Amino acid sequence: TNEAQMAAAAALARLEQKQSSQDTIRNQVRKELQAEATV
Amino acid sequence: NGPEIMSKLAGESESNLRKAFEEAEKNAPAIIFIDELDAIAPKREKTHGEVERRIVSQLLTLMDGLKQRAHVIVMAATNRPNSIDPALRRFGRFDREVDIGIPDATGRLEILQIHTKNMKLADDVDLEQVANETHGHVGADLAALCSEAALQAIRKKMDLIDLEDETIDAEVMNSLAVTMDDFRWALSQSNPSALRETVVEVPQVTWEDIGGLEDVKRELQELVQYPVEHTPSKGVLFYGPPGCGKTLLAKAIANECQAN
Ligand SMILES: Nc1ncnc2c1ncn2[C@@H]1O[C@H](COP(=O)(O)OP(=O)(O)O)[C@@H](O)[C@H]1O
Repeated sequence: TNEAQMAAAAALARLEQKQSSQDTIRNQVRKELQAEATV
Repeated sequence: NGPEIMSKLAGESESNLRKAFEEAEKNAPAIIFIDELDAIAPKREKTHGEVERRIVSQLLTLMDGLKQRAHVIVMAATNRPNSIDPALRRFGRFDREVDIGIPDATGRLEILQIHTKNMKLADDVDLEQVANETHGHVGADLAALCSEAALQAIRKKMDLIDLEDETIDAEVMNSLAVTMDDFRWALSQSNPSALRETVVEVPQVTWEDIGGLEDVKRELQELVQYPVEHTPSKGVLFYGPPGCGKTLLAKAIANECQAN
């Protein structure tokens, strides 16, 4: 039913958050940006 | 301490060792200090006696018991980390260690100033010069140095004062000063205990002591500055003709950085 469908959306969202290229590339650039900012 | 437990007979020895640990729990928070760790727990593979091997095992179990003996910390003193049974140094037990080393020229002066807190010094006494010359001396050597200088000063005056009673007059002690002749005499009798050991300290050689090499000095400053402002380099090789100051360059950069 619809109450289970809302539980389905929550279970799938947590699975995707646990599984998670874009954040690895952005984080690697962020680290290099801070080093170039202070050097 | 080792000798206190090892002097005991089988059974009494292990009993006294574990009893002290039980007392620490009862009086927690508490610190258990085990002196001469290499004497209480020598390497098992280096002994033949059953008593020594059992004592090592008993200490190992007592260290593990610290999971229940809340707020009890056990400290131990040894001469070398490699003079004790390696089991003690495994995760847990004694998994933290600190190298005390030998006091440097500044520390030796501070130690002398501590020992002379109760001592009246004459105007000719220069403890900084003494601290610079007393290479190879540790705090217990400087304690003996001050004691010997004190006794020499006492003898010189008491032979003439002739105060023979149960108590000493505060006035004649308060006027007694220890001079440079009394420290010099004591220095000639003192014998350093750490003369053969390596002493590590901040050097006193600075850039003004090195002639020329203006570009080398700047390059060395960049080496130590870049790892802080920003793989940074952690070393440099000096090569070229002999007698140009290779050692002085290494000391001068340590000096300015306040590094050992
Ligand atoms: N650039 C320099 N400026 C002044 N004195 C120097 C210089 N290079 C060498 N010396 C003299 O040579 C001696 C030996 O220097 P040192 O660096 O101890 O030799 P090494 O590095 O080969 O052990 C020093 O006592 C110093 O007086």
